Amino acid sequence: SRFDLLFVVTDDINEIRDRSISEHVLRTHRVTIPFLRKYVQYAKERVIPQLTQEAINVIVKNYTDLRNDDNTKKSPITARTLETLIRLATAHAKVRLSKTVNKVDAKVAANLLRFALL
Amino acid sequence: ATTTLTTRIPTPAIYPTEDTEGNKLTTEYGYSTFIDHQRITVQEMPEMAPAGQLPRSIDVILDDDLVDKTKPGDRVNVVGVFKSLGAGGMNQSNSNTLIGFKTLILGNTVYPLHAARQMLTDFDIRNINKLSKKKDIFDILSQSLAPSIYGHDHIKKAILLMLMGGVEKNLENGSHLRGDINILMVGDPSTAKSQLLRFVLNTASLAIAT
Amino acid sequence: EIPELVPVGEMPRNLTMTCDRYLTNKVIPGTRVTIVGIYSIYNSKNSGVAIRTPYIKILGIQSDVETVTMFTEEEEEEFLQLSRNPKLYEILTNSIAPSIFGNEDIKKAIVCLLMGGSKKILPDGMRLRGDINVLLLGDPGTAKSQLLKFVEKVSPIAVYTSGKGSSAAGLTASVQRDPMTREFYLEGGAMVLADGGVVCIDEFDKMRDEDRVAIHEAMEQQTISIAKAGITTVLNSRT
Amino acid sequence: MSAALPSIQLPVDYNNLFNEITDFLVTFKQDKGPKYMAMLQKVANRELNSVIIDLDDILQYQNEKFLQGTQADDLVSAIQQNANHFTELFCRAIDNNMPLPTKEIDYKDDVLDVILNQRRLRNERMLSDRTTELFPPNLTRRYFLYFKPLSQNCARRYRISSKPLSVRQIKGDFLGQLITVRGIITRVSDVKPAVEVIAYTCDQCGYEVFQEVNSRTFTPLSECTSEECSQNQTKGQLFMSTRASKFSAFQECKIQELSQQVPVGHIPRSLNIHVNGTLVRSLSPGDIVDVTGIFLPAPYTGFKALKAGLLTETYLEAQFVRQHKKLTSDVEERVMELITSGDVYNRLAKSIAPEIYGNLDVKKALLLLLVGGVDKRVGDGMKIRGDINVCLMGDPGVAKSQLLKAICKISPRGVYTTGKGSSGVGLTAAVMKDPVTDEMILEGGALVLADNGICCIDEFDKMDESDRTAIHEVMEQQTISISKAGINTTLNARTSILAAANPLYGRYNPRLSPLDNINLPAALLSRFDILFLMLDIPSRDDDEKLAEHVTYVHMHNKQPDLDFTPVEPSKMREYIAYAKTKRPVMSEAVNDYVVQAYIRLRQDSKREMDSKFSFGQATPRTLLGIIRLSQALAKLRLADMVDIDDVEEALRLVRVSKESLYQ
Ligand SMILES: Nc1ncnc2c1ncn2[C@@H]1O[C@H](COP(=O)(O)OP(=O)(O)OP(=O)(O)O)[C@@H](O)[C@H]1O
Ligand SMILES: Nc1ncnc2c1ncn2[C@@H]1O[C@H](COP(=O)(O)OP(=O)(O)OP(=O)(O)O)[C@@H](O)[C@H]1O
Repeated sequence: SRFDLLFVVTDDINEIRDRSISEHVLRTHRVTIPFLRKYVQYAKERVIPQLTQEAINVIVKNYTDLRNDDNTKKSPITARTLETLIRLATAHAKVRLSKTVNKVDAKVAANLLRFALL
Repeated sequence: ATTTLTTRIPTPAIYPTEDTEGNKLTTEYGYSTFIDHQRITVQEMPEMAPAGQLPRSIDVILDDDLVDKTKPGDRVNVVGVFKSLGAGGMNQSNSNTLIGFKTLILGNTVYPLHAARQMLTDFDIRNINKLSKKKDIFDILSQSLAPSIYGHDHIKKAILLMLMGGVEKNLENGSHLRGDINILMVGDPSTAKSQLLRFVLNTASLAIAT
Repeated sequence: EIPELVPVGEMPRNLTMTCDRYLTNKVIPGTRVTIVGIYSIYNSKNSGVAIRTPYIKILGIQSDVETVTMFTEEEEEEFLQLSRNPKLYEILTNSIAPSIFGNEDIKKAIVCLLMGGSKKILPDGMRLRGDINVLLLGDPGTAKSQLLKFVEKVSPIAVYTSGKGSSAAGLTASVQRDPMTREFYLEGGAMVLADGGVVCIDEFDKMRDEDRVAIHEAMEQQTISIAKAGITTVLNSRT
Repeated sequence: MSAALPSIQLPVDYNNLFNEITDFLVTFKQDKGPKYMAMLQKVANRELNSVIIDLDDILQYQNEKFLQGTQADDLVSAIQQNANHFTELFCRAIDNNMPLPTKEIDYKDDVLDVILNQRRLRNERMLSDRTTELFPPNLTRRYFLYFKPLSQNCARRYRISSKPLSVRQIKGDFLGQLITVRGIITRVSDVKPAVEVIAYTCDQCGYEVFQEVNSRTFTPLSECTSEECSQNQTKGQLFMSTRASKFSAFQECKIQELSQQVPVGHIPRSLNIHVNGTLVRSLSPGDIVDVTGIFLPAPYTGFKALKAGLLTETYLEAQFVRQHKKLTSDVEERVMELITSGDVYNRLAKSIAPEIYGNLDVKKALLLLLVGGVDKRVGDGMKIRGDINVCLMGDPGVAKSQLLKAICKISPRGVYTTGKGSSGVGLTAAVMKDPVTDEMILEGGALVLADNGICCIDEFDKMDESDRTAIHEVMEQQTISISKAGINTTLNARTSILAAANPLYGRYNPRLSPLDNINLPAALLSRFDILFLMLDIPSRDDDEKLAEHVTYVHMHNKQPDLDFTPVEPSKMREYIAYAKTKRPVMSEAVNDYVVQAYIRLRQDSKREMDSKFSFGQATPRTLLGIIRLSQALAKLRLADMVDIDDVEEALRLVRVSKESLYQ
């Protein structure tokens, strides 16, 4: 209850899936890292938007339908899960490096939970 | 034993009274000068010491100029003089099997290293805005993270989403909420559940885990 | 004391010694050694009449091999003269165990286990694990036991803790109070002694307590860190 | 002496300041005559022993030295240079300008009055008894000194020494100065008499040898040192005296840091503070305060050669405390605001905890218990049960902890607890380890200190081996004790209990049997009165309203709405305290209406007899509890109307608390 994401890693067996695996481990016994560590540590020093009425209107609709679909299905979710649903999109705008909570961030936040739950 | 170089005749005294007069001595403490004193033990960087021993340690006395600079868990690099002190063999009699030569370092100028301070120029700060203009770079960063493993792009975006971090706005005269993010995994074995857990520590930006 | 020379019912004892700098750091723990020196006497004042203690003042360790790769040249001359004869793979299986009837599939698994593969620190963050680890399960009376003493003497570094786990939490690390300064530092381990080589254990049925929870981290990444009351350090392991 | 014993000639002397305190005579006429001399008169007549020599009377004194164009050195310079040197030249200036016989004390009405004059005349007549030792100045003071800095717009007038620096940046040249630091006071010791003067008597000459008091260890002298009882073949053998030795106050405390200005790294550390004069007995554990005071280090004088080379282990010495954040007595105007507006059952229900969604039934069930009241003055030895206890259960996701505990941190004397820490063995008091001072004290938990209040507990499945004893022993009246091998003494028990039990894994299955997740049958179905629940049913209209409920608090920062004027918690606290001072007595028609109520309570409970949903089999312990809450609600809403309608409010609550599971 104090955690949010319980990713259950599958290991299903498909003949194109494992064949693709078999060469890629083999090809490595013989976009960059230090740029990546700079980008995040620069993005810890930029301002935090939190504020757009448009993005908060769509996510609560996005909550209510699964609020009809959590209890008649797999896993009951709680009010603190909404504090995730702001927080993922809040950090997703931190990837954007902007001060406007857009619309596009609210689509990846819903879709990430949909695989996490289904 | 703080002048760092000259072994002078010590003054085994705390405070004198009654100089050669009949005057009760007074001391001005605003014009008396002070300094601090802090010892810290340094382990061994436990990757380049070859596998025949546990890590060893020595210690270093520094001064005011770089105190509180040393958080426990920093790749530090110090430089100073090598120095022995203490009487070994005479201060007690018969002195059998007692070292009396303590290793000390009375040094200067530590530096954190990285293998917090990374100053970048106008060039790279502009290019990172220039690639910020692309509307795909959230996806490129996901695929450019773990260069060994196929797929799991739902997992791969989550790690970079967690590592960068979401804020917590503290309530004024009220309890702040959870602004930390805390993800979890589980999986049937040998499916790279512990693979990606060890390379988050290399790019950790001063986040040393157990 | 080498644990073979005086058996009646006793437990072995121990001495102490010092040395000079141009013969120090020449030994690792876990080796056969021989030594020649004096038997003089010191007197520490930290027990009855004025009694002192024994210790050895050593002079020269004309040891056996280290068991840090410097040696002479005529050793490698015969080795290259043997390695050109391409019969090594079949001639070892007869010559490794001169006391073992056959068992050809098992015998080949041991020579590859002793030498190993490599280690990649390839230009990224992660790494591969270059090692192999075998098992032998089967009926009693099929020489899985006495084969294991045979790998111990032939290994460069080998330990033999093969029984009952021996308090599997205290297999890897131990901390205790100190006689001087009352401190918590790291002292003991079965793995840190045994790096570069091979351990050997048994009885993987009736240990359920901590033996499995102690080898899960110790294997597959070979990077432990003790989080007990003092330090949290990632000491290396290549077991 | 040679080898650099003399120093450089410093331009900053003291004689230039010595005469500048001589012109701290009657000259400051801006602030009925000389105002700091007016305070000098209200001490000599022996009613108050703390003068206050601020910086305001120095800066204005330097303000009207803007026109005298002569050399007047700076004052706040030197007193932040070496602050401790600015009290000894100060007292040697007051005595030339102190009007002594300004009071009138005849025989009594002064502590230590005839005897000090007996002592003074015994030394005054012995000043001329030859046909000699003057008083050290520490003997006749009966007063202290104090200081007080400034951090007002006078610092923004023209020019610092009183910015509230933290403990972290303080180790530099700030040693031997006057600095204020904020913090949190912990480790309060007691008040012990320290020594400042001495008197040895040898019972031969009666010449009391005086000495200055040094550090915490000192040594008495010999007996052949005096002027009369010495120098012969017989010397009076010295010993001490109590009543002729004036003794001061002393108390030690330790500070920490605010835990908000601490950096991301290291833990905060302590500091030592002392008291002198009469600022004593004015601090408390948990005071979010600040002290202003002067700085000095101290020697260690023990094992100084091998260890203790030149370590310093300083403290700071206190000067001023500026404490912060603290019944028909100019407060009756707000008691009338509840009487004129009325609105007991609903506006007060919206008053306490308006920060949730729905649930007006449970916010009403608690306010009646926040007033309590004496159950019945029994007189004879019939100690009746009082102070009923309500427990909750259910697993919402609305963070149930800050629902209940937020009530506790504003309700009176209601101490917070949890599962860890003060468990059911350390819920009462016990004996433990202490510092080098008086060990084996009776350290307590919660119930030995939160008597007659609120015991707001959480985490009921935690440390239950000691807790399950601990809950019965307070529900049982008056056996909070320490049945240890130290003592067998028993103290009182008068406190209400508010519990919240968490369910089993996932949700409590309502189709399954209850008591699948609470582990105490005997504590519940016979020794409590009412229950509730926080079950979650899917409902579309409420949750989107609940969605707007939680999202509204993020864009703004404020939460209030729904045409309710928010009420200050002091007002209802005064209303509770006034309601606790009524205690009405019931009539006869009320007990006539509950005997028919219990019969109708008896018959329907004796119809089900099933293990499907319901609990209880109509105990009189439930019957006496419904009398308890009625007079409680008759206490808060006292219009002297103990009747059928008042108890009709009561059974109105027992029917809605029950069957919360039937949805
Ligand atoms: N799903 C996968 N895709 C690609 N490579 C994999 C995968 N799983 C394992 N590997 C390969 O196997 C090696 C080791 O995997 P690893 O030991 O991390 O499994 P694990 O996550 O530790 O599982 P467990 O914790 O159950 O032991 C890696 O070098 C990796 O290349
Ligand atoms: N294949 C074999 N070749 C030669 N000797 C063998 C072989 N198998 C068993 N032995 C002999 O068995 C003797 C005693 O071994 P032992 O009976 O202790 O085996 P064991 O430990 O009972 O087998 P297990 O480990 O399966 O219980 C040894 O002297 C060994 O020489």
